[PDB]
Amino acid sequence: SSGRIVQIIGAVIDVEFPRDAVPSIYEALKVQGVETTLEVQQQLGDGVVRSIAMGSTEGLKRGLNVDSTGAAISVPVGKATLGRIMDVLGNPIDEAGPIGEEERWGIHR
Amino acid sequence: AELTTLARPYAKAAFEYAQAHQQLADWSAALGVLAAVSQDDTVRQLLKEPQLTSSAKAQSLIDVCGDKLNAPAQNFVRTVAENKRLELLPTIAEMYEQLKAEQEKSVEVEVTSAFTLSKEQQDKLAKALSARLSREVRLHASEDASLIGGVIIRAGDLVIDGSVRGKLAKLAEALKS
Amino acid sequence: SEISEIIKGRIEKLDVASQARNEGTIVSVSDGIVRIYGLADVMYGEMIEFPGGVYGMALNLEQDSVGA
Repeated sequence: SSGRIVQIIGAVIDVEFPRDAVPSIYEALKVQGVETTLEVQQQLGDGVVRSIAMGSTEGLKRGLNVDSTGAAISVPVGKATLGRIMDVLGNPIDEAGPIGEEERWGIHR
Repeated sequence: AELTTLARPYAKAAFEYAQAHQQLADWSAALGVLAAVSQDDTVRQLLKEPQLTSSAKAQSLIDVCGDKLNAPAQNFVRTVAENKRLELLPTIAEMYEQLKAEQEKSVEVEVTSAFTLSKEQQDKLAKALSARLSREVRLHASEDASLIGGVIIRAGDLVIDGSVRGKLAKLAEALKS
Repeated sequence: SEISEIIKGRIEKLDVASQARNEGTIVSVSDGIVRIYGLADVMYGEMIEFPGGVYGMALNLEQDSVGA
């Protein structure tokens, strides 16, 4: 189930979720209608989680809906990554199109 | 912070609404019942559980009070619960009565005496206090064998001591010097 | 008092869940610190057992919660 943004101070964003659907530590969340990803850093209690944005906060507002992805930030791995330029989330930042990935791995281990 | 510093906005908001709608009596009963109910040992425990949401704490407290809360008083309990201040209810009721007492021009007075004082003497004391306080005084007489005679009056921070115990202390302080 | 028999009668129907003195519930999790509600009988320096075989130690016995 989805949560809602309740507070924004600098790069740190607080999101409130139903008490039976609170996301795990380091889980990746996606803001609806905006190209921004959040990584959960702490569970504050009362269904609230504190997170850091993986994109610019200029387009964010309080009350925006947030979706839990069920896993940590996952990036493409193996032979397909050679000769390519990528961002923190594993997206190609060169103009050579989508990466021919066959497997994805979580960044926390 | 002092509980009084946190309950002042809520007590003031409830008093202004109750005064503007002529509901001063109704809110004294609503706040009084919420204060009493919020302090019972099973409700005191339910209002501290980590799994209940603010809305469930408010709804539970509203269902227990039932008919002793009008629609405005229910909106007030939901506001106090959403702001996470349900522990202030006893202090909110206490501060609401202070605003109501000063609006009605009345004062509550505590009295302690060596022996039981008769109705004629209570009215004689009340008359004088009402004249200096320029308010309708309401005495609360009580017994204290510690005094050897006289009475001790207290109205807020004002304390008038006419007991012989106080006179014996003044005599001591004047001779010990 | 203000607690009428009706009010007293309604309070007895509340689903107030009893907490054993040796049990608690995790309230918040951050940077290796776990804050717990309950655990009324826990001693300073005692081991706490969590789900999945994880263990912690009680270091802050505060008035409203245990910091482990």
